[PDB]
Amino acid sequence: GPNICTTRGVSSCQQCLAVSPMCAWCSDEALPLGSPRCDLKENLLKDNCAPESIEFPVSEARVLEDRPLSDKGSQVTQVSPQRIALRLRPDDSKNFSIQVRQVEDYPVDIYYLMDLSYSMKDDLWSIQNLGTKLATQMRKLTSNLRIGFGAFVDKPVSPYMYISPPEALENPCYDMKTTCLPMFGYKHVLTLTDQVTRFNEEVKKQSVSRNRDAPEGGFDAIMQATVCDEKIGWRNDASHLLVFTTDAKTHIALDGRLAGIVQPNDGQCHVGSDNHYSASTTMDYPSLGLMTEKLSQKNINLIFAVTENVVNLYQNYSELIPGTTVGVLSMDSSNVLQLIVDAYGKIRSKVELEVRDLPEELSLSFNATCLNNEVIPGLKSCMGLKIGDTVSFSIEAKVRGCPQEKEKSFTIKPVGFKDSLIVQVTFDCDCACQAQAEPNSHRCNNGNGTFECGVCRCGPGWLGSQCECSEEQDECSPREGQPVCSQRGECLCGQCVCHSSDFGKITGKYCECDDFSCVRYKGEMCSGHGQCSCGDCLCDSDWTGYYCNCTTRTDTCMSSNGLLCSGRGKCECGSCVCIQPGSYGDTCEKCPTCPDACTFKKECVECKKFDRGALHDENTCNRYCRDEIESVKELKDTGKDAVNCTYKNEDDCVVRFQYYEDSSGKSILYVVEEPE
Amino acid sequence: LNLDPVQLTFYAGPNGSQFGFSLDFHKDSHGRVAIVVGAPRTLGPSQEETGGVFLCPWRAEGGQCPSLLFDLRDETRNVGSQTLQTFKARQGLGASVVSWSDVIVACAPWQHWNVLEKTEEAEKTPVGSCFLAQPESGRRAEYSPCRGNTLSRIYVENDFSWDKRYCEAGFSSVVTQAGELVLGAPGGYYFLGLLAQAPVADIFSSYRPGILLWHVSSQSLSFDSSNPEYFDGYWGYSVAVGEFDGDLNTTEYVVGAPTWSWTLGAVEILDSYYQRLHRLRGEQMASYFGHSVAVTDVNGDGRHDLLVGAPLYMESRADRKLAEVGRVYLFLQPRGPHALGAPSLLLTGTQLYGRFGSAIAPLGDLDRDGYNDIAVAAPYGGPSGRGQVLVFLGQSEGLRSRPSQVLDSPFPTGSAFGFSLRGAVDIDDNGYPDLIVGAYGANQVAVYRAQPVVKASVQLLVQDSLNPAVKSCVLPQTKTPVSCFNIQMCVGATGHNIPQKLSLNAELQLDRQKPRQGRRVLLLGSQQAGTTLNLDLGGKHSPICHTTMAFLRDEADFRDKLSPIVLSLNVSLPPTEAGMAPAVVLHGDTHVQEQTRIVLDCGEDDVCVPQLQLTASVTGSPLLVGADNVLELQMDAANEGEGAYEAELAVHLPQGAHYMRALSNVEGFERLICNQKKENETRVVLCELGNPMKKNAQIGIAMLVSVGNLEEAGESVSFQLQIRSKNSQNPNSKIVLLDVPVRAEAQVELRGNSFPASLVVAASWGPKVEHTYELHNNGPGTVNGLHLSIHLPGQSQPSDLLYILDIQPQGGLQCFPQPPVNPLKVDDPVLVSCDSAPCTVVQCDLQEMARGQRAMVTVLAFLWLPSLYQRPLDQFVLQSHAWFNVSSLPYAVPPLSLPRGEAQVWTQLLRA
Ligand SMILES: *[C@@H]1O[C@H](CO)[C@@H](O[C@@H]2O[C@H](CO)[C@@H](O[C@@H]3O[C@H](CO)[C@@H](O)[C@H](O)[C@@H]3O)[C@H](O)[C@H]2NC(C)=O)[C@H](O)[C@H]1NC(C)=O
Ligand SMILES: *[C@@H]1O[C@H](CO)[C@@H](O[C@@H]2O[C@H](CO)[C@@H](O[C@@H]3O[C@H](CO)[C@@H](O)[C@H](O)[C@@H]3O)[C@H](O)[C@H]2NC(C)=O)[C@H](O)[C@H]1NC(C)=O
Ligand SMILES: *[C@@H]1O[C@H](CO)[C@@H](O[C@@H]2O[C@H](CO)[C@@H](O)[C@H](O)[C@H]2NC(C)=O)[C@H](O)[C@H]1NC(C)=O
Ligand SMILES: *[C@@H]1O[C@H](CO)[C@@H](O)[C@H](O)[C@H]1NC(C)=O
Ligand SMILES: *[C@@H]1O[C@H](CO)[C@@H](O)[C@H](O)[C@H]1NC(C)=O
Ligand SMILES: [Ca+2]
Ligand SMILES: [Ca+2]
Ligand SMILES: [Ca+2]
Ligand SMILES: [Ca+2]
Ligand SMILES: [Ca+2]
Ligand SMILES: [Ca+2]
Ligand SMILES: [Mg+2]
Repeated sequence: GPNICTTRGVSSCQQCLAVSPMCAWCSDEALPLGSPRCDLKENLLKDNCAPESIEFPVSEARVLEDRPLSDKGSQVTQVSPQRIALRLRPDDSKNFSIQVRQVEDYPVDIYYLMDLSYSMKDDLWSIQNLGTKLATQMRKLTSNLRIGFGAFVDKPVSPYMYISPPEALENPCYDMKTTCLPMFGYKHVLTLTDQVTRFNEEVKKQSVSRNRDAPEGGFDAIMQATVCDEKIGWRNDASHLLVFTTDAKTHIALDGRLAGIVQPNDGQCHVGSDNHYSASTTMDYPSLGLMTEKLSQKNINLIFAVTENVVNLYQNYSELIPGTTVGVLSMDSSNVLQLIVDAYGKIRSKVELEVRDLPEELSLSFNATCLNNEVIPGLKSCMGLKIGDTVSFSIEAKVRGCPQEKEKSFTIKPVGFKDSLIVQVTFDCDCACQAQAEPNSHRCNNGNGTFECGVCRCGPGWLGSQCECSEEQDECSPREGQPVCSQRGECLCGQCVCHSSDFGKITGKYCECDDFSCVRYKGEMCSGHGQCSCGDCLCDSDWTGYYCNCTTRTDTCMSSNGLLCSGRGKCECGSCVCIQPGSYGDTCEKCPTCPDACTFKKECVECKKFDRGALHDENTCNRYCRDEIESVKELKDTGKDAVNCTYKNEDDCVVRFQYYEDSSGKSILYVVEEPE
Repeated sequence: LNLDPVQLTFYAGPNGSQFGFSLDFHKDSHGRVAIVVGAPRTLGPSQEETGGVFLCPWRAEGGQCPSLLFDLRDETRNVGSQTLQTFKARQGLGASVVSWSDVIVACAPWQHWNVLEKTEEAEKTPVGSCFLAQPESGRRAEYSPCRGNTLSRIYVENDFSWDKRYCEAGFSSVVTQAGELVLGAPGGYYFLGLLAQAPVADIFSSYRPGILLWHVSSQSLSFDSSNPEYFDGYWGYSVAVGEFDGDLNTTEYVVGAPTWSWTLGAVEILDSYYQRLHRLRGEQMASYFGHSVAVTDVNGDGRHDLLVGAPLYMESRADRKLAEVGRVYLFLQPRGPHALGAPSLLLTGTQLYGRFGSAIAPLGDLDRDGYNDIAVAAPYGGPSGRGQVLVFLGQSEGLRSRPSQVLDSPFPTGSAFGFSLRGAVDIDDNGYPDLIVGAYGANQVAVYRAQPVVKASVQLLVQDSLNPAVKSCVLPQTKTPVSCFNIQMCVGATGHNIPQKLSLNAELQLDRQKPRQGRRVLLLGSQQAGTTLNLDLGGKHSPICHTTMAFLRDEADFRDKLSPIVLSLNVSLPPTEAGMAPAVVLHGDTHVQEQTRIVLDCGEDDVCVPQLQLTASVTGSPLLVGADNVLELQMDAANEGEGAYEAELAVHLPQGAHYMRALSNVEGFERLICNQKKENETRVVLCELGNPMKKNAQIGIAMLVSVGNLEEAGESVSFQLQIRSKNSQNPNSKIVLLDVPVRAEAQVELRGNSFPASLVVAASWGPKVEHTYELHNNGPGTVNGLHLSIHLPGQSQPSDLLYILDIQPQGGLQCFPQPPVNPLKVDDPVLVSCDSAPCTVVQCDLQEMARGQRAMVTVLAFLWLPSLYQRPLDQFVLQSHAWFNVSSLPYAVPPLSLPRGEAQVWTQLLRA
């Protein structure tokens, strides 16, 4: 029976195992010439092939380390399996389950940056007691906490500060009656310490400086806090938090030209033995990509803390820098505590997986499956997690060809967490009859050819096990009307030798299927995200759709309610399309004609309790019914902050409940227990 | 394109220094041309880095530079009580070196001046300066336009404003060709920005050596502003001159503002009196939109086209979400005072942290093609990370997104190669505007020399078909029966200033796509695959055509007689000369492929005259403009005559059309239907059959037409179909023209409902009731003069069951009720209709509505307790209807239907 194994691979065992996983090769030299060598295993068995000549290569996702994920972070592994001896074959993919899981009691590193310009004085006088009030809270969320302190103003150089009289070179603060400290760019103060009181001791002795222009030099301080791993005191098995407070704009790169400071920031850290950013007056400000990659590599989490006067700027920033959270800081600065706790709750909630050192020929399609069984296709991150929760993923890697490097590796890692998966990738591209080749076999035209895997390699224009024929006649095409060898070969002795091609090689039993002739999307072969299959685009692992236009993007599809395109709408190519008429918004969340929470979201009383109705044979019964089911019994709160509602059931009974919104949305039910 | 990177000569200058950082082509004492290269931090008089300005001449040896001498020797005086001194230490003289016809205007943007208020002080604030030294000596006179004294507190104004100490004059300047001088000062009015202007003819006059305070009567500075957008905008970071917004004599300004609107940044266009004309907003936050502003005519229309740099631009990719690759915007100038909207195109570098867009220097017609070309430098680009310079070439649409040429940094890591560029002036009278690139980290300046360019033109001429029966030649030295046929080649190269000794190696290959034992055609004499011919193109632009004598091999030599014969042509310059530096740089088309076949399948009459027959039809005649149109045009191609070679259909599609796929008399496909008419020539890019068409063969092709967003298609579009073949006599069939009309009827759907529909009774003003009516032209076609008529039972009287409180129409729709609603705020069912009872018709009119727009109108009302309690055992049904219509469509004759519709609203009452 002709199949893909038959009409395509008629050259070698290697191609037979490269086409499809099912394809099997027989190396028995006594097999009659004409029968398909690469075919179904049962077919080869039916042709009494030698069992040692039967080739049955199978890929595997073999786990080397499967250590249990710990209960407490007191090594503690969050990612299982720890290390994968992945083994892949050409143009094949393989799947495997990874259970990322945020262990409670993970150590926390906090480095409290701080601005020190002239407008920062009151906030300093308020933050003098910060740090014991941060530990007092964080003792609930982790067992090991270490805090650090910093400072920054701007580049110590004209025109950015006041320098006259020549006695104001030391004191830019003379024109006003009070005096304040000189120029300085960044000065590390305290290294991350277990004794939290050290931060309180260190901040008291600091004092405000003065500059001229409103923006300040914070980016230099952040980069230096990041890069001096040894100086700061970073842990490796902990959570790194970087708190960055200010109350005005912040200078960016190339702003330093106004002083003649033109050397771009090298990314190294120049904090000498005096803890002062030495190259402050000779090195430019830091870009935004250097910032991001240095925060990534050191597993650093950034928490901005602007004053409303600027949030819209910073939140317009913490969005071009993943892993970042912005906040409102009061002018007195008495809210940075609760801001930092909320930011810690937020950073741990989101659970995203990043892939590093992934070779170009490999593509990974994720397929989340967060809490419940939401096998949410095309998703690689989950929200709404709680500390102690476990998640699972279905990640599948597809290789494009058999790469020259036998052993390659890449890492899949949770955001800002130590433990991560190391992938040992092996490209198996070796047969068994290859090792027992017989070069210069006398049967190959008196001994001028090499015999291997049941074929004598005759010279050009000659074919067969003995090169019996050169010129001549058999049927070289599947159909009479079809051209001989698909206009691509010669009917040489009943076999179609494909013509030479500059671009590559022509394959197939009759030179029928090519390899470089597929369609495009945007000037790119199958959108640059697919692979060429005899006239049709086939996508890679993480490319969905027929045209391979779009990957597992969801960021714009994510809705603040907690699902893709809110309820109505498919997330096609990272964008949400409204399906319900009259509904609009970022994810079609706003709908004036749509039923309210009291009308449509009653299936908690129908699907969760007294299971009946629709959505019973599908995984959507508790998909929408996942709110807090409070067991209230007709409380005397029939409408004070929301709209109270009551409906009539089939048996003429009333059920009273009320939940509209408390703080930007609350999935809390107030359904009564016993209906009346 | 040329920018020879093998001899980048080096004007090496004082070791330390930053020799570089700024430069400009300037004249000599008697005509001629030299090079003025800035060099901060050089030649300290008392060993403090003052930063002299060098005057490097032109020489290929790349020596050191003579100096333009200034009075770098301090100046000091006092009028009556102000001991003012202009401190001269730690400034970057040469940071801008802009010149004029006989005047060097080299500036020292961080120069000082200390406005003490006698005992009190207001600081040595960098007032900048511009040391206007005249070459040929003469008055070496200096004028810092911000040198107006102050007693500090008087003109702090108590606003901190109306005072302009920190100008940093010289941070940018372009001597206007009229004879003025602008001195962009990013520190004007507390860093908000400045722009000081002054004539150059009179400025030399108004100098008193030794004087510290004096203001020229002809100064004109930008006015302080209080808009919190501008606050610390660094306005005037970089300036330019250009006839942008139609102010010819009051020639505009292109004042940059790379950090405006809270780091968004902007590039503003202003007149001579500092009045804005447009404003270009930055696309990405913190991307530094406007670091380097270049004004040039890329599209070759006569209108100056703005180019804006965003050096810290970060891009999002599948494999990398945040990658600093830089971005350069382009804004083409539309006719009239039309506003500059979205960026016309975006250029983008590939190297990480390359700071792409950090310096844009209009190179002029670098390849002399009629379109201006620019240079965008990457200080930290290149695979190694030492720096790159990427050159882009302009065209009618704008700039091609891929760099035509790229230069790698020859100086080591840290050299900041490419920080500053210049163009527009040939440095050696070679006919091409060279480029002079600074590397301030390496204290050197490497100049790249544009070499004369040739335009490659490739053309391979072969006979239309091959007839085995015609054997009029013989194979030399043998007797092979050859179907000989002549093949001609033609390649020309034009250009300006081409060297008088220029030659090319014309190589032609026969039987290309086929191997040694699969060749069908060879050279008669040498019996070889091909040969190379010599051409002398030195000083001659017309092409050279040579014809080769090609033959057909024997029938028994090879078996394949049906596979097509494919030929490929290549043209390349002779091998590089000693010392590298190729005399020219080759660009344009380089590879061309042509194919022919043997006369076959024309019958038995030897007269192969095809008769291709095509039938066409139109589906989906009403074309909604920019809709989800699914059009499957079906045509059948038949050859009632004889064999047609490479006969394929060429169809001209509009700009908005896209190909989704398709089968056809395929049985060979369903996803592939190609299309010819692709950009220039390529009038064959479509699929083949001509391969060839068998006699009486009948293949019908079905392909999908997806009408995309095309609002500029016009009143109609025309589709042209004709089968194109390689034949000479009757090459194509009869022309099939399909004028598929675009007569656009937009579908507008009227909807309406009551909120709540039902009304239950629980156990003084009642709850409010909302009636929702939504208007949305889901039909993508545009409608003008849309009319909405609201018909309601009664006249909104209090005697009715419902009392209308107010009508709140949003979405830009205006309604006119009669009689007007809300005369008072207050707080067997009978069919009462609009026609029977007196009616209050509310008419809403829309002059113009865009595609996909939506409208929303909210109706406010309240319940009546006395009326509700009446008839407790009676059921009340409330009915309201809405009607709408479209008066006409903006088309001559769309005789299908005037869009209209209606809505129904139902309200019921229940008993508890
Ligand atoms: C952070 O970014 C957001 C988004 O860019 C900024 O707000 C939005 O900015 C756009 C661009 O101007 C505004 O569009 C404008 O709308 C007005 C009419 O509303 C129109 O006249 C303008 O021509 C333009 O089309 C958009 O309205 C605006 N939206 C908001 C929420 O303000 C935001 O300001 C940025 N934060 C800051 C202050 O840097
Ligand atoms: C992403 O994950 C989903 C879930 O694994 C994949 O969709 C699924 O496709 C598989 C078959 O490939 C289905 O497996 C079968 O499920 C039934 C029970 O429904 C079971 O009885 C069978 O033994 C088998 O396991 C799976 O149900 C189906 N799940 C759904 C509804 O999503 C999806 O293909 C994955 N995306 C890719 C292509 O990686
Ligand atoms: C997960 O991996 C297994 C094993 O590789 C895949 O098994 C395939 O199963 C289908 C259906 O029987 C076969 O047609 C394929 O030939 C099998 N492939 C291989 C390589 O064994 C399974 O499809 C994979 N699923 C995903 C989505 O990766
Ligand atoms: C210039 O200064 C550098 C750095 O101090 C030094 O290495 C070099 O030798 C000096 N001059 C040269 C080019 O010899
Ligand atoms: C030009 O390129 C083609 C391949 O595209 C090559 O075959 C040819 O040899 C090259 N130039 C010549 C004429 O040698
Ligand atoms: Ca403050
Ligand atoms: Ca500052
Ligand atoms: Ca003019
Ligand atoms: Ca133009
Ligand atoms: Ca050009
Ligand atoms: Ca030149
Ligand atoms: Mg400040």
